[PDB]
Amino acid sequence: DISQINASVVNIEYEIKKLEEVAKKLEESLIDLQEL
Amino acid sequence: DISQINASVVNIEYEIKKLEEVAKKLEESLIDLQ
Amino acid sequence: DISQINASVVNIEYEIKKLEEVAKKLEESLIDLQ
Amino acid sequence: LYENQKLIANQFNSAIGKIQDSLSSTASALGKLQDVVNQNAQALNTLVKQL
Amino acid sequence: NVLYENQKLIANQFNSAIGKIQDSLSSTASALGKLQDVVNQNAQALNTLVKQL
Amino acid sequence: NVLYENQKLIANQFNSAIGKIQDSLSSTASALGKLQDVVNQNAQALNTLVKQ
Repeated sequence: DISQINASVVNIEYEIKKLEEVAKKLEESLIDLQEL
Repeated sequence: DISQINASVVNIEYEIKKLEEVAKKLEESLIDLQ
Repeated sequence: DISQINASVVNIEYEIKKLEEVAKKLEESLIDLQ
Repeated sequence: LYENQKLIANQFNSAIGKIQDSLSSTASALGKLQDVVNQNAQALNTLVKQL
Repeated sequence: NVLYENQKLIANQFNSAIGKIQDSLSSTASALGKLQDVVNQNAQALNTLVKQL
Repeated sequence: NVLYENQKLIANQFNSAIGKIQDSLSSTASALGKLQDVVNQNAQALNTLVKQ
C-alpha cells in the first residue's frame, strides 16, 4: 500500500544543547597563573 | 523521467566510530602528577 | 496541489570549513620548549 | 621551572578559545541539518497526503 | 609553593577541560548517529514510493 | 627535580590531547559534509518527483 509510507522525524535538541553548554563551561578551565 | 529517481543513503559509521574512540583515547592524556 | 511541494536544502559549508581550519590552527597551539 | 609555566598557560587558553568556536560551529551545523531533514520529511508525508 | 601550587592548578584545569571535551564528542556522535538513521529511513521511503508509483 | 620533570610531562599530555582533538574535528567535518550531500540529493530528488 502507498499509505504505509511514512517519513521519520529526528530530535537532536538535547545533544545540541549540550554542545552549547560545554562551549560555555570551557571558560571555567582557562588558566590564570599566580605570579611570584 | 519517473522510475529513474533515486534517493541516496549516507554512511558515516567510520566517523562516528572515530569520535567515540577519540573520546576514550583522551582518557590516557589525563594528568595525575605524583 | 502537488506543485506547491518544496524541499529545502542545507548549507553548512561555513561550519564545515570552520571545523577544519580550527583543526589546522590548533597546530599552532602545541607547546615547544626545553 | 617557571618560564614554561607562563607558556603552557597561554597556549592552553588559546587552544580553549579555538575549541569553543569549533563546538559552536558543530551545534550550528547540527541544528541546520535537523531543520531541513524534518522540513523534507513533512514534504514527503504531505506528498502521500495528496496521493 | 607558587611554582608548586601553580603546577597542580594547570593539571586540574587541563583535566576538567578534557573531561567536558569528552562529553562534547559523545553528544556529537549521538547526534550524527540519529541523523544518519533518519536520513536513510527517509531515503528508503522516497525510493519505495517511486518504486510502487 | 620533580617540577621540571612534571613541567615537561604536562606539555606531552597536552600535545597528545591536541592531536586527538584535531582528528575528532576532521571526522566531524567529514561526517557533516557527507550528511549535507545526501540530504541535498534526496531533496532535489523530491523536487524532481514533484516536478512530474
